[PDB]
Amino acid sequence: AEVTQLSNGIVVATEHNPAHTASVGVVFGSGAANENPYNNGVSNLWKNIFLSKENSAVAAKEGLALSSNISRDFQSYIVSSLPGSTDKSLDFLNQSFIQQKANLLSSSNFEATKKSVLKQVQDFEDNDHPNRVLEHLHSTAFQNTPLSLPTRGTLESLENLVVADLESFANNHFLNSNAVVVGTGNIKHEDLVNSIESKNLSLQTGTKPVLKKKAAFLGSEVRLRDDTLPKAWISLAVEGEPVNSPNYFVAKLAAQIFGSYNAFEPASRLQGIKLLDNIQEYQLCDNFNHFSLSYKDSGLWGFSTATRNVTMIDDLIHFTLKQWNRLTISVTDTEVERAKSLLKLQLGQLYESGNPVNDANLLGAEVLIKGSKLSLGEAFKKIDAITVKDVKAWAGKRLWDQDIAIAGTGQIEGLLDYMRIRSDMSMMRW
Amino acid sequence: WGGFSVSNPTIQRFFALHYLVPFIIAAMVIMHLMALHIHGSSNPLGITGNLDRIP
Repeated sequence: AEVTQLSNGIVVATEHNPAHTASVGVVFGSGAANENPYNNGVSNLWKNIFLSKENSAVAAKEGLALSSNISRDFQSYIVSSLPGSTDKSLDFLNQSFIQQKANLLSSSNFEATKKSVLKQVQDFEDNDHPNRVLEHLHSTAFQNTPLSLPTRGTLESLENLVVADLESFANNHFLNSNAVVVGTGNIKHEDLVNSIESKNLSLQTGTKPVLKKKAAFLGSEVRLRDDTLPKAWISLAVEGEPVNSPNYFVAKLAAQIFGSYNAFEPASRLQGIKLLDNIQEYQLCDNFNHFSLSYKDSGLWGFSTATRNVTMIDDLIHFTLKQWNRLTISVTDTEVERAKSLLKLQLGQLYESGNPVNDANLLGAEVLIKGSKLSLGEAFKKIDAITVKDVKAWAGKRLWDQDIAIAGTGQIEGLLDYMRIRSDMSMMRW
Repeated sequence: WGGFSVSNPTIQRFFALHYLVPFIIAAMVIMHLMALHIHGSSNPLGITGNLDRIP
């Protein structure tokens, strides 16, 4: 199992499991959710300078690999290396987060980096519809609230950003109190904690970041109708459960019940999902996936989907929502059992991956909120505990007759009004 | 009239017919509806309503 965490002057957390490489990186407890409408896309802008060609060559010669990640709740800068070169990493991490906090931001590099993410983001809004719709789902579900800020940042606030903004953010967020350095792969705990404690100092210690206003959900919808697109992508959700919630898993199990489906992959159509009977007769969609996005303040439970059957979208939604109704009144026992097995399975492949850069992002995010990583074995214990009765209570609070967030793009003329869809959140009774 | 003037025959066939026509009107209505249904209702702007519909 493992997972060990110790303080010092800063807080360190590691997880070693003798495999191939080993990665070390600094994960900051602030991210997209800590930005503003006008400075939005600043973190995604740091991510690209840290991954700049200038800095990439410096670590490439030294035999390292750089990996950055920008999320809502957090931010991460990770360096991969061989098991032995575990010290080569820290000397680069520190070089770029202390020495080169004056370099890099030098023009000719910033302008190059900015022109590149400005295109990178313009490509995303023109092509990656599924993820764009999801981004807009957050945008409307949590509108005028922290969580509503898109990770890559807007295309406008991006071209208004100058070095100063980058610096201001770093000075306000990249701090000792709001940070966690992590190490996964095969590097031992005592090896890191000491190598870090070698070079003392603090660098803005005792400084706390500017707080804000708790994120909130709002029943709303955003429809980006584009008739020139060949499909209709849509995502829909309700207020979910935040990480470190009594129902963190109960909610995650409910999503696994309806799961994911790809109409073109033979095995997918054979799944044990009652909904798949209703959707395959007239092929209501090409694919769909259910999720249970959790964050520090709130979350989103619902599903995403793409469809070519533009004249029958109303049924896609109808059947899909009639199934969600079941979780409050008729979810069977074997539906819950199947979910557990498949939850455990997909949950395991998530934690137990052959890439430490994944493991890092998972260790950091957790210890950066609850201050400790929940062992995979401990999870299974909770998952197997969950009863049919549990799923129904959760559904009664979260799902039954509750507001919803809708977002769509492409040929969505057939997606009926908010009130029509909202109505399906329940069923008639005597 | 069915007679020299408005008398019994007139009033009795008139009730008979007063009962019958309503059912024809009803039929005539379903046609009014079928004719409505292929183009849908218009709207106050007098322009096309195809761009923004609601069930």
